Amino acid sequence: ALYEYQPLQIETYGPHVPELEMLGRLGYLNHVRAASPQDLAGGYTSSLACHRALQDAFSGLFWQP
Amino acid sequence: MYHNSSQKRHWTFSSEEQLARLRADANRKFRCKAVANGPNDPVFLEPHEEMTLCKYYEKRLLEFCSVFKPAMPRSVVGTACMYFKRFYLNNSVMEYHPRIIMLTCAFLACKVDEFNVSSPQFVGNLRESPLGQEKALEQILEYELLLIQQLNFHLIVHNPYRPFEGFLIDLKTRYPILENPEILRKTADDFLNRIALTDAYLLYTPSQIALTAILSSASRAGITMESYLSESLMLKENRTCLSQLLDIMKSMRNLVKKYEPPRSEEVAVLKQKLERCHSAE
Amino acid sequence: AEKFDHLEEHLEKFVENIRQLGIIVSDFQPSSQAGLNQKLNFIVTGLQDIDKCRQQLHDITVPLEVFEYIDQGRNPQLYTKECLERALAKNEQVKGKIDTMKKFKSLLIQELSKVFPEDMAKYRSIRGEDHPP
Amino acid sequence: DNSSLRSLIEKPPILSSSFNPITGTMLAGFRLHTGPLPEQCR
Amino acid sequence: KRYEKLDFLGEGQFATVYKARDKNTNQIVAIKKIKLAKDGINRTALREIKLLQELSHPNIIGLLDAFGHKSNISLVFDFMETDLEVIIKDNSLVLTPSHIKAYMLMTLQGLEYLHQHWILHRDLKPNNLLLDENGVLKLADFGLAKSFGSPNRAYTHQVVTRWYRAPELLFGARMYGVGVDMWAVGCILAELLLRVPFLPGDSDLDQLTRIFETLGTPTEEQWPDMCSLPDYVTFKSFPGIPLHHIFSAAGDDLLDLIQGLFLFNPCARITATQALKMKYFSNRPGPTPGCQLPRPNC
Amino acid sequence: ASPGYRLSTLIEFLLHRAYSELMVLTDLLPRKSDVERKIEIVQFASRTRQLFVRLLALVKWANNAGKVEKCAMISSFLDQQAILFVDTADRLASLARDALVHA
Repeated sequence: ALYEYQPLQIETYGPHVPELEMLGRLGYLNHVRAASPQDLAGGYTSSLACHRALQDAFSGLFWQP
Repeated sequence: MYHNSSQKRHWTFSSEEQLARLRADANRKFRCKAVANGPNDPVFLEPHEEMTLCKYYEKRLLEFCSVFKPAMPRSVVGTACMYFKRFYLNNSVMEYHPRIIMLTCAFLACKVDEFNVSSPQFVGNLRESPLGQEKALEQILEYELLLIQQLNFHLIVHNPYRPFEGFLIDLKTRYPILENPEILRKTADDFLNRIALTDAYLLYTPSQIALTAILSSASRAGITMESYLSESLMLKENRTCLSQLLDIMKSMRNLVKKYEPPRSEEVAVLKQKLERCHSAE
Repeated sequence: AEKFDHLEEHLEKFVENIRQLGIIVSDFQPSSQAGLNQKLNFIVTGLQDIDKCRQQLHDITVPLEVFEYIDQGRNPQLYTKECLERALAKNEQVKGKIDTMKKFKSLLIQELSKVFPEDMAKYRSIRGEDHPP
Repeated sequence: DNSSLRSLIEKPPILSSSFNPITGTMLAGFRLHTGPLPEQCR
Repeated sequence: KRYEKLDFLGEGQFATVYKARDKNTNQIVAIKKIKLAKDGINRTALREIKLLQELSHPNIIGLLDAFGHKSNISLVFDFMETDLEVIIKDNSLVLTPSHIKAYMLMTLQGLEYLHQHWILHRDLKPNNLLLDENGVLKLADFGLAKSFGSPNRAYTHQVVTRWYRAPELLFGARMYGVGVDMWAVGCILAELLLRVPFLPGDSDLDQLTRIFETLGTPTEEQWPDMCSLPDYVTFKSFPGIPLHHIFSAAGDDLLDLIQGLFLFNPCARITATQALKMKYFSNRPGPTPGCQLPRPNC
Repeated sequence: ASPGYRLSTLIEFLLHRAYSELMVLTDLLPRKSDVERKIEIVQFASRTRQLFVRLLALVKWANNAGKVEKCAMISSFLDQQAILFVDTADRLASLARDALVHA
């Protein structure tokens, strides 16, 4: 009765958003304000802002009521 | 996230006809409520006059949230205006005056968003005497629960600004054909204000509103960005999805095209008739 | 002792009040008029009087183990007898030990006096300093 | 289970300084009908 | 009018919770009335409402209803018999590695959903992990929970129970990510393995001292760029106790989970998703089914 | 000094807890069955009455509130020295060998 991890498929009605790690080497983070060293001392990485902006940009595009 | 939100589930309607149905139903409900309790008095407002007064008081809501002494973030203003739109989608202007509901929507948007403002500050942002500020605060607190009930306790509003920024990031990244997409930023701010003036917030997703603003700015500036839709969004293959998105964008652009701002004489007459309706309850 | 009594009547007054309320509610018939709520009033007012009554006897301090006997329904009076036997028996322990180790002091010092002639006076000082002067 | 009173003294803050909120009007639930009572002996 | 009170569940400093039953579905719920100057509806209640209205997961509490009357409101959640705190503190019922794995799995699945929705449960502790008779753990209260994505927002460093606070929050980080929830989850797992609060601090300085003497002070190669936080103070270099000494009966995979959840660098700290992908949850002792989880009877 | 509960505090809690309990019951009584509402009152009254009986015995005993803790500490003090000497003596047996080793 073991456990297998499933990636929590939640269906966003929009174009695919690249993963948070595969996000600075696609070029996105060049166009996001760099996180300050103090901010980086916490959990903030300036790719959270990029990833949230991209997820809200593509959240519902392929969807009408 | 919008795709799971209550804004998608409940407050996103299929056509302007459904919006007009809801508003005419609210107006008719108030009219029948007034008639059945002690039958065609011209004191009442029509649904289109109610819409004119709603447009006027949404303009005044933008003006208030723009001169707010602490710099109100634009998400808070968008949330307050969305609350105004919904509240008067399902409620009649003659029951609840739009100035008090204007201030109440601003208040609840300041609280639901985490723009932390004390009540004395919030009423100090009102161009009334301190007695008038105290009374306005009393009315706001009276009407705050009513506003939250009339929103069906759906307090999270998704504004097109964050999808606008995310589209700009993706556009600077994967769309090298476009250089310096910030000219688009200025013109799309203009179009986004224009489109916030209309009822498109209840009809399209914030992502679609942001994309329409961006592509409208491109079209005004002579840029073609069909390669950003077909490619870089992979609408080259699901042609039906591409045409569906284009229809959404054309519909909402036309919706901004046909918007007629509230007048100056008509708004004066409507304000006077509304205050006569409120005085004689 | 006047305050001790004064608190006692109020405590037993409440106990009688509970019985009357319990009997009235148990033996409830239509022939009762305004006789039930008045009893409850005497109860609530009775409770308030106790709060004023506990403060004049504030100086009384109840030991922890005593209330333990009360909590379990034990015999606190027996504990007083137990303490009485406790003190009397253990008073012999402190004295019995003292007397046990005092005779060892007296006899041993006397023995030191019978072995060393040149240090005779010093041993007499040991007994003197061995007392509590 | 009867050692509560001992336990009641380690947490005085359970009862605030003077008394808990009281509303005599709300005590209308003590208006009792005339009914029997099983599984209970006097 | 539609819900009938059944039990007087209790109070929090801003709410009164009563067990109740609806006359429409005869389902047992928990109604939460909020108390009452010149500010209006309490912001903790509005935060509950706004955040729980847009979440629907098995392992997050859901407000089945919300209503109210003059100047006051009442929320209506699933009724949850216990929390994880009463399960931890009850010496009668044991927490086998499978039971611990079940609680951890439910917690991290709920938190993974909550983090994919860019919401941050900034107060995670065994008290706030309720669970029903079906043994389904739910994240309890969102009265201090926020959206952590956007940057223009200046958060507050004081918001999480001290015992379950990450080092960066104690150092005064006004900006943070999912590391605060994950540190509180690591502390919950530690309290779940020891049955006593891991790192119980008397103050922020004491909490930091205990974190550092239990895990070792970070050396700026483990938590690089640490010295920039607003309330950073240098600490004596503690060695820290090896994790296989603190938890002497935890498997190597569980030790790796502990190490990941207790990384000082709030960016190297594992997230709920990658925590769920670690060998601990996939290894031989499966999590217990919610039906077999122990319930504290009375 | 510490080993003892104040008489005033002991009376203070029971009065309020019985009052507090009653208030808790007042909410449940209206929403209970006709036959069940009486059970709570009778059980609460009997249970509350028994709690008050303990205080009655406590007060009647108050005459000895002064000279029980005095002997309890004194007896332990004599017992402490009586046993500390025994515990003391057991230590020397080790010292009579351990100390000789140390020297």
